[PDB]
Amino acid sequence: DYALEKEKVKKFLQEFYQDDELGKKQFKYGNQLVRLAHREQVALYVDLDDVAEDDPELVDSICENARRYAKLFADAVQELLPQYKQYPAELMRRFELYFQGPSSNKPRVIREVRADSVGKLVTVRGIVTRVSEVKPKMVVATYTCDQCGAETYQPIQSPTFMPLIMCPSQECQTNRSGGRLYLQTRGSRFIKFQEMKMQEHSDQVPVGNIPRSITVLVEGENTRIAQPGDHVSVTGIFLPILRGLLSETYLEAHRIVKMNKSEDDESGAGELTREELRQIAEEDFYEKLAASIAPEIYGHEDVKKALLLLLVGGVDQSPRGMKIRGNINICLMGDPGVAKSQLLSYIDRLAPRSQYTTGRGSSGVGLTAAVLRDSVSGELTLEGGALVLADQGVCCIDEFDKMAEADRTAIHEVMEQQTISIAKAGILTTLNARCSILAAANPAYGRYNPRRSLEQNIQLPAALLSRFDLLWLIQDRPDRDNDLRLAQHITYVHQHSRQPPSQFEPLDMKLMRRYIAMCREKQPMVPESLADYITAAYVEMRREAWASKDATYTSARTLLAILRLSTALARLRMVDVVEKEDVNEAIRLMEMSKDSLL
Amino acid sequence: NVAACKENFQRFLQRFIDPLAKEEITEPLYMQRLGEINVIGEPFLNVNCEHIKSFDKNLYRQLISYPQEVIPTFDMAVNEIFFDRYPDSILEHQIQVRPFNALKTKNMRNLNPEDIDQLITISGMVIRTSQLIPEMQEAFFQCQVCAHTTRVEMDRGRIAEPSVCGRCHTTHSMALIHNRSLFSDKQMIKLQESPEDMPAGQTPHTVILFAHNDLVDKVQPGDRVNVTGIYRAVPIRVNPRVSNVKSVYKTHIDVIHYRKTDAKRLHGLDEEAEQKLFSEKRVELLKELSRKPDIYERLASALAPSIYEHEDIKKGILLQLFGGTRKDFSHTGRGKFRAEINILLCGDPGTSKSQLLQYVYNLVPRGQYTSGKGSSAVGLTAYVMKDPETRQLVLQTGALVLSDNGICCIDEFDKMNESTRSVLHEVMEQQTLSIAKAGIICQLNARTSVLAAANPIESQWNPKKTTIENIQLPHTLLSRFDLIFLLLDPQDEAYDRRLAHHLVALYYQLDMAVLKDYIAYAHSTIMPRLSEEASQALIEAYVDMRKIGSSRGMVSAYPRQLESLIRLAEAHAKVRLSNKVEAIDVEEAKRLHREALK
Ligand SMILES: [Zn+2]
Ligand SMILES: [Zn+2]
Repeated sequence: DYALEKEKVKKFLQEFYQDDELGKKQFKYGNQLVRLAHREQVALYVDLDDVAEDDPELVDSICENARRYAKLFADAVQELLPQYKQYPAELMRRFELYFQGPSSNKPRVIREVRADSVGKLVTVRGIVTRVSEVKPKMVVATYTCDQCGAETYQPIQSPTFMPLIMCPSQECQTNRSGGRLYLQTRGSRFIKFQEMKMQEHSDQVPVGNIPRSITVLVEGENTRIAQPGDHVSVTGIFLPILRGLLSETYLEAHRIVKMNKSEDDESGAGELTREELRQIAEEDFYEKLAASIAPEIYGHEDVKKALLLLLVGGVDQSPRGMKIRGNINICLMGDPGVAKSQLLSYIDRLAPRSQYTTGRGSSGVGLTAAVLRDSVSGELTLEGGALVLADQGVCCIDEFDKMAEADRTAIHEVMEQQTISIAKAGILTTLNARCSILAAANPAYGRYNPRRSLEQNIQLPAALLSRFDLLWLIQDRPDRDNDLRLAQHITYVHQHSRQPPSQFEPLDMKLMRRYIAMCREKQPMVPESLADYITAAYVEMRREAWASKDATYTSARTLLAILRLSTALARLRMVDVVEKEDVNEAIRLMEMSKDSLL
Repeated sequence: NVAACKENFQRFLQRFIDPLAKEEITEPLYMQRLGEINVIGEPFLNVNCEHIKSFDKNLYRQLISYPQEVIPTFDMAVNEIFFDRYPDSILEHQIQVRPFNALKTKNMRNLNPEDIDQLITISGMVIRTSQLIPEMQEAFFQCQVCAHTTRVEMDRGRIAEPSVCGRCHTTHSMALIHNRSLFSDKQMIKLQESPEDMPAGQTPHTVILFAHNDLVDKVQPGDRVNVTGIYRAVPIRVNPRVSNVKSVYKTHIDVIHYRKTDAKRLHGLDEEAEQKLFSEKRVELLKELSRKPDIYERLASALAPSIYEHEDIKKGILLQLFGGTRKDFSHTGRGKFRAEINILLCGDPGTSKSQLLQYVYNLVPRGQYTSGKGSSAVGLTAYVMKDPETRQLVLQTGALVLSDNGICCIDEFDKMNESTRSVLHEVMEQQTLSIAKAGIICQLNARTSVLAAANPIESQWNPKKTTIENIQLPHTLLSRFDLIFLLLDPQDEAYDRRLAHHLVALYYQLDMAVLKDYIAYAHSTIMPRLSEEASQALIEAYVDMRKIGSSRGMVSAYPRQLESLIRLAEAHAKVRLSNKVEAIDVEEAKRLHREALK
């Protein structure tokens, strides 16, 4: 029976201690109930590990039913609220209660949840898809009899409901045997609501099987948490749909947690301590990170110095209404087997918002944005591509010389103005795609050769070559010595499954992903006294590439490299003004990128 | 609630003073507005529901919370303060009141169900409209026995049948006569949130607005508005038969006020009646600025104050914003005559072409921006789509027709296969388009003006070949242009230094409303007619062009150029408001046509 459970839950809600509050033993739910009584809060995430601390039996009979109990709890709190501080007892609820999963249960997959767990508290993991938009869902419909001057209500449970035409008040009927009553959207009560689908990770699927979906009815306070195309973990009851004996089922979410980082959304917990400010304040903080990027890869001391600037990014201006981008694009032309598709796979995992794409397996409308029809409605809708889903992050395109030539000019727009302007036959708009691109490619026919000059063993039209601030050029130079050290590195790796002890142990990925997010928001400036130095450098470049027989196409878009490739450095050193020592680092980079040919 | 508010509103309407300026203290602000309403037609009063926030705070709570039970009071309380001008002018309809807000209030993603049925302001970009839809107000019934015609009103929002003939009493004989009742109008419009003010890596939404009786056709697709109106939500039924309505409602917006303040653009051609609405203090300014010996070079040099010198291209792009006269050739049976100027920009990379297009497209209203490979033959002019609902082929408009008054920037002009390039031959010379497809045989027309940008073949201007070989365009397409700007720019050690010195400056840190109004004026009240002294310099200016362009092999001259000179000459006269074409207005627009290909 349940009448005695409504007391065994009130006990727990009024008695529970907790020490980690940083103070003494306070009441985790004692403060919560007051806040809820003062209408400063809406949801009450009753954890289940805390009930499983003094009563591991109640937890057994919650995850067994979890549908009655989620109502006993919302009655217990309904009674306790007045004791701290209309007709139906649900129109005046103005709060909701959600179960936060018990720690002993294990997160299933979508394929595992079978019929033997209908009506129980489950936990699934997946990728979001097709999240809807918030719409008001009714809970308590309020009607009025305009004739007899009254008010009536009715509560809703199903996804449908039939209204009333009675005015069942026996007085109004008895006096006159006549009268209709109107619906009304003022006295009623709505609640936010949105439905979203989940799919399995295509990784955890049998070798060639089709992924299965599930439906999630987010509502109340969990709305607007999850974005489409996202890794998420959901906790909620698993029920069948109302209205022969077969049944279609949906997951009724009680708790939604983002697990992008492979552990749990810890982006908001990006707090740097003083013991880490120790490191960040060291003389060569810029040089530790550079060595701690993909440590499994020997050599390439300079490429890792630029792949960090790409992750930090310069600053972006707006004078007299003339936007200048503040991202950096980088290409990695080089011989086969130099670990480029390793560097890219690493820079994919070290970025909050990232995307991975292959040139030969992606079409030009699938990068930017595509207009697609719905055979259920005949209506054309937009669907973002790769560069849209990677808005404030990094996109990675390896096998970049093999992408079809009509599917490659769809990037010229995203690399300069950083919008996507669609004018197909359903839509006319400009999406925002502020992504910074990183691509890899093989030079001419697999291998660089010294007969033909540049620009003919690269094969990029100048209009696209100039979009890249740094077209880095590596080689597979077979220097006997350079090969011996490379081999003695890789064999160590295959022995110990680790890299050989370096001068400074690499920082964890979790920690760098925070060191950088703290290092983005500085916005340094430029000092006037430097405009004479910078200038001369640029001028000198326009001389060399004009008085040479190999050099690439340099243009007035190169100056903004020097400028935006130095506000990155000055952003690492945590300065708030660019100094003459970073301009020379930038200038060295733009020179150490084509020396691999001399 | 009703009487208590008109008394509090009349006070506001009478005693209000602001620390502001209008139409370039006259205490009776809204009484002056109400006087203007009397001296002319247009019985609408645009009240700012923030002024009512200074004067009061207990109606500003009841206007944005019960707007449909207040705005009738705000009409009545204005009708009575119209007592001053009651006897003078007696219009018929009624006086109106329209609250609004200078600045937006919400987005399209943060509309929550605590905001149902209360004043709300958003902003977007109208996508598409619909045709009018009637909507009943007063029914009109009639009996089949007594043939007596009662006229019941719709009060609450539904129509009730009487069921008793006031004469014969047959207890149901009152049919509804449709075309004797009273209807009003209703239009359905779709917004689309702007690219600014949307989250990271997401796709635009839409929102449905419903216009009403008088706002029914006050907006066009392609406009940026600040709609203000109530926010409602109405149920839907799962069957069009049963009364089983769903539980997830569906929302729209009953618009109340538009606002198209596009100060980031110039003046669209809906404001030609509004040109007579210029302060006579301003026409003095314009006529006096138009007298300085160089107002040409003083306005031109104020276009895009971020490009470096490029002195001639800004001249051309300034004359393009005026265009030749609009002569009326219907009598001579010739047809019509193009009056807008098409400009082509060819030149080696890095020379800042795409920046000029990106600047113009953001200046002119009613424009588009297209690219090379991401635009097809039919997407630019007109396609035929299988309409989803009615399953019938219907016509639509491309990009060169949606502009129609403005500029159609076509970047990457070279990289369009010769099929989709031969389509511009019609729309850019005759200002027409003749379509003959499955069921559609029609003839559109437009007043667009291309502004194209291309690269030389080989993307490098090699001076070994002839000018008609670096461009590699045919002659039947090069002649439809009339200003082919060859940005021949090498590595001039002085130019590069000056440009770099200019560009760096953008990192430290004439008006518009002069130009933005000078242009509207010079469009509204100017029509340069040729002379006999000007016409006698136009004949030789074409007899020499032939001998010149014949030999060199650069670009031949066909009689069409002799019309372009006209187009250019007249367009120069409009700059200085000269209303008559004289000699110098031909020498200028001849030197411009000659000193662009060198
Ligand atoms: Zn009643
Ligand atoms: Zn009758």
